[PDB]
Amino acid sequence: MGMLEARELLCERDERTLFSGLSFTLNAGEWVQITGSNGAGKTTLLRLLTGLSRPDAGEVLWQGQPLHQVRDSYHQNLLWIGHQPGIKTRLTALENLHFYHRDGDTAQCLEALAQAGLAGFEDIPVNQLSAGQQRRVALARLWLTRATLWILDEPFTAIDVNGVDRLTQRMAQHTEQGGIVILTTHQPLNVAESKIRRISLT
Amino acid sequence: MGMLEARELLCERDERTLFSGLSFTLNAGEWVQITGSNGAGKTTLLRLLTGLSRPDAGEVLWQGQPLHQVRDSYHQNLLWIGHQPGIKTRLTALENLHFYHRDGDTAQCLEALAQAGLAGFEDIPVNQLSAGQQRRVALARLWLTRATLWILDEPFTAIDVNGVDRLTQRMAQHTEQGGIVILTTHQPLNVAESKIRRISLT
Amino acid sequence: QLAIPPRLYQICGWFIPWLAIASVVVLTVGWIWGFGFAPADYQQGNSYRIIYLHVPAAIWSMGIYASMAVAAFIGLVWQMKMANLAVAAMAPIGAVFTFIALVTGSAWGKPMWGTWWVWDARLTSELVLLFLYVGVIALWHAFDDRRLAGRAAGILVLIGVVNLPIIHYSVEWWNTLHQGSTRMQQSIDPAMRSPLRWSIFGFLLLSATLTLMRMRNLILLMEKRRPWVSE
Amino acid sequence: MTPAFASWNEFFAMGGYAFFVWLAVVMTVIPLVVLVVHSVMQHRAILRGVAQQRA
Amino acid sequence: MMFWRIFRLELRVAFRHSAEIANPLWFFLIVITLFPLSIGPEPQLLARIAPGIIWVAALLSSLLALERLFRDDLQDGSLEQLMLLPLPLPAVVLAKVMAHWMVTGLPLLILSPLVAMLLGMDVYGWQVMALTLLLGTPTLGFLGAPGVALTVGLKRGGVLLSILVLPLTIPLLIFATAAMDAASMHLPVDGYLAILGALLAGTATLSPFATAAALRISIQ
Amino acid sequence: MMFWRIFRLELRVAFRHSAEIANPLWFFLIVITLFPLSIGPEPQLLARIAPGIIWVAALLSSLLALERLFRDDLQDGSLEQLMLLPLPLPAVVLAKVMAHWMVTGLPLLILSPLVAMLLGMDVYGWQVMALTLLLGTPTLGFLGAPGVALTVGLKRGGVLLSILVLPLTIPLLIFATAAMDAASMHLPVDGYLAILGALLAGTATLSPFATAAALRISIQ
Ligand SMILES: Nc1ncnc2c1ncn2[C@@H]1O[C@H](COP(=O)(O)OP(=O)(O)NP(=O)(O)O)[C@@H](O)[C@H]1O
Ligand SMILES: Nc1ncnc2c1ncn2[C@@H]1O[C@H](COP(=O)(O)OP(=O)(O)NP(=O)(O)O)[C@@H](O)[C@H]1O
Ligand SMILES: [Mg+2]
Ligand SMILES: [Mg+2]
Repeated sequence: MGMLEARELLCERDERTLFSGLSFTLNAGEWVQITGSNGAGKTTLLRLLTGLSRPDAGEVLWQGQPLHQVRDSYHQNLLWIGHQPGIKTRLTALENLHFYHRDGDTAQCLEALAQAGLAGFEDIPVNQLSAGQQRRVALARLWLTRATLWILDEPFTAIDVNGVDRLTQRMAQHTEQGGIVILTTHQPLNVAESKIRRISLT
Repeated sequence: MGMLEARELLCERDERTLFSGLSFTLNAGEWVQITGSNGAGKTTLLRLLTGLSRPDAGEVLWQGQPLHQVRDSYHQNLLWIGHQPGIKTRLTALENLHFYHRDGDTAQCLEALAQAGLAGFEDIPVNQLSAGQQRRVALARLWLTRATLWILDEPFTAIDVNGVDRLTQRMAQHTEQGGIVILTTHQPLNVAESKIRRISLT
Repeated sequence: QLAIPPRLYQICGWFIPWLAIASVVVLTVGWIWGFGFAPADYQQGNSYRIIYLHVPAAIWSMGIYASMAVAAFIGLVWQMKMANLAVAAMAPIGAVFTFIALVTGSAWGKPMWGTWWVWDARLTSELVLLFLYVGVIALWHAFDDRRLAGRAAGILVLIGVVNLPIIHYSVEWWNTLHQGSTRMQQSIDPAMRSPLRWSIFGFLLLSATLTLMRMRNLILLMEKRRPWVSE
Repeated sequence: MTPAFASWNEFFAMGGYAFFVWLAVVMTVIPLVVLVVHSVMQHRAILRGVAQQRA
Repeated sequence: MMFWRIFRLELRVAFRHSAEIANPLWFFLIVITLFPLSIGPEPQLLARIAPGIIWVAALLSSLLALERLFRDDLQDGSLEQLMLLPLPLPAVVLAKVMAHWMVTGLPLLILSPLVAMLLGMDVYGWQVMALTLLLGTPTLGFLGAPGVALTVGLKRGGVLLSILVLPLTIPLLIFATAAMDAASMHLPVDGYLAILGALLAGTATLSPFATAAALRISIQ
Repeated sequence: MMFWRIFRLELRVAFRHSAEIANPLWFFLIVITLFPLSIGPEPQLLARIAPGIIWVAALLSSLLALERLFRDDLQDGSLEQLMLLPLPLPAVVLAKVMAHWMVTGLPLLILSPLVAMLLGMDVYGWQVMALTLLLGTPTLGFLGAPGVALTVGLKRGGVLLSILVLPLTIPLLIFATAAMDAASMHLPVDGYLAILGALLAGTATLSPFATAAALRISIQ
């Protein structure tokens, strides 16, 4: 129990305190969504969770140990797609996604891009793709990674209404496999309220 | 007769033809949304309309003269906010908005910044603004400028429900007097269907 | 015991007056002992009295940078906020001492060399140090977000102090390679040794007072928003 | 009590190297005084800047 | 609108604090001092190499500042100036290159007296050095602007795009160093000064138009 | 994830950023060609300043090429590497530096036979120059890595990076030019290659950790 846990996270930036006394546990199969406006510390909380930024007070625990002690067994099970897509612009769509695949590649990377909705754009430079199809290149990793923990930062930034449906169906079957999805978005989810666990930055 | 009038516009990227034969005249006080999938020629059409890019085969006319023939009577009354917000990330929220004003009284710029919901972040460098506060900096110009034609490309990209409602109200009242707003949104607008005149890519 | 809240502002303000008075008195005594009361060197005469203005500056140019390296090391391993402000508190003072050493060194060699800049071991080892100080200062003044300038500044200071002995030894060997050698190893006179000690100590106390004042300024700049600055 | 210079600025203030010795004194006093004045003015201006934002 | 607002904006983008103004001065000092550590401390030899040293420093500074000129703006705001600012795009390019010269060309001209004795030149050498760093350095921003605008903004661009930036400035350096050598040799330099005046008049008249056309072609 | 995958990825990315890796080569050629033109038909003075100008040109070319080491990562993908790739961040920095050197320091070694004939060197002089560049440019990359890691967030390609790492390369320049000059006298140079190798070994170990720490500081 307690696959991921937050232990009294504190983050204060200049005159504003983003949150205080946050303590939430996330077991297997939880679909957690962060709620807030454009001023609350949602991206800050997610970056504290990923270990990229160190909390001012408190610590984050993966499976029972801090993130700096298990920083080699943690990134094995982790999936971050932030506000910035994290993909090289000058490469074509294939080798950008070919980088993130361990084994069996260039037989599965083609299939993932087909599911994302980029059938026929596998060999076009990313900088020559549209502003929404650039997001789909990064979001194609959802169909390849075997990671147990997905932490997404507004995956519906510029995704078509058809596309957002497919992502919603993707991270709805990943959960009962035993995965964890920590989501933060402004468009409402097209799922029942019982499926999503809202947590607020109190 | 009338403002921007695309005439048998044609544009094709790679080998597919995005569109062929658009012919629409936009009279005063029309709210128009460019509808399409994630991959159609929405942004390309917008850049054709703003004169930044030349059409492959066709011409677009402002007030009866092509956009290269005026180029001064058109950029005075024009407001384009593309996928990239167009704001210098190193400056603060004020002097960045100060650049886009007529003179920058700093009495109307502050009023606009507080009006767009970005109150209290008026002196923080804009790179420290989270993810939509950066977009709010770009979209605060909807309250400063006196332009009579808004080419807004995905303005609700990372803005919560309150900001979306405020922007929708502002655009609805601006288009009521004499304005014209060409809009490309994937999130459906929460306004009556009769208000928006949709044109599709054919 | 080390608590280090912004109570450190009060502690710093506590030491500035006495430290400043002591530094002024010591410097005045050391510069009246020289510049009129110490004997004169036989070779270069009254131009040798610049030792009290150049030797303390040259020594404390390295001393302040060593203190900055220690402060950066303390602020890195233990992640201490104020220990990183100590680097930015002493960087301008170290730069000023390096500049003073460079100026007093060149004006000292003008009677003998005949020109205002001969590329010597003493005047170039104090030029690369000035370059390091300038780099640190410029890096600290280029971050919009504080608490990042001070960790980056600490990393830069550590990188430089790792390379400092290498650069100094290379320059001390580079001089030997081209000119064959420098002029001669400067000697000291027993009747002119105590005033140099007193001037060095005065420069030490002056640097301490200056860094205390700069640390107060930087502490206020950092916590310009806390309610504890209600004064 | 016993100076190394016999008399006043007739003998002191120039020892044969007046321009070089007194250039060092002037151009070391100037940067130090500049540092002190800058620190004092910076502290006072920071304090005046605290009260101005209370408006 | 208000070309001077563009100029002040580009000045602000470079310097935000008064202590950050001196960065080009320190960069120039370090670049100049890089040579005596390698060539040697001999003062007579450095006098003959002074033109090459200072012009290498100026070229390096112009190259470093040229990347900031357009490659940064493309990601966010190279537009909103072709699209807005009813004044012609050549005027915007003129503001860009003028601010670039202020951040790059001016500091080396201000540092001219100081760098004249570190290298050992006399007053005539410093005079010709100032007259060539005032009449030729502004060109570096002018004829290098069309080249960099294409490279930093044209996707899928080949190596040939880089032939319009570095190998295009060789005549400037050649004439400038020839003039400075004629100055050190104590010969009439006006023969080379009249030439460098023509290029400044010849490039400041056409480079803004050329760079505007390059931006128009590349943004499409 | 693996070290070699990141190395090959960065090679692939750098080969598609053409005309940005060819500018250092053009600058190197221009600098090494200018001075032999500034000096007239004088062979004696050329053999005394050739090592110094060559290594200053190498320093400045590496300084120009160091801009793109981490520049196009913070905008999109500087993370996804700290955040994933269980390979330790120092190893990621090592892979990035190796890939940058294979396109920055390696080309300067490929053109070395074309330089030793341009400047009228002998075979032994070229041998020593090649041994110096092979053992000197990895040191350049390793020393420049922390400086660009610290200033990647600042987003100022130019003078600020050139005043942070340039003073750190002074011993490398001094010993490299000393070795090349001692090669002109046909004197054995094993005492200088040893010092260059010691510098390379020292910087190749601590620079990955320093750059990893700097990147961690800059990402937050
Ligand atoms: N240089 C280019 N820039 C943009 N699009 C390009 C380019 N070259 C080809 N295209 C194609 O142009 C088509 C339309 O792109 P774009 O105008 O960005 O679409 P869009 O529907 O407006 N994007 P989005 O806002 O995310 O929904 C896509 O098929 C692109 O792959
Ligand atoms: N360097 C910084 N980066 C990001 N946020 C910062 C920074 N410095 C201060 N902040 C503050 O951090 C707060 C929260 O930022 P963030 O976590 O990105 O919010 P968010 O709600 O995720 N943004 P958004 O995606 O637009 O809804 C904001 O109030 C910022 O002003
Ligand atoms: Mg966010
Ligand atoms: Mg679009």
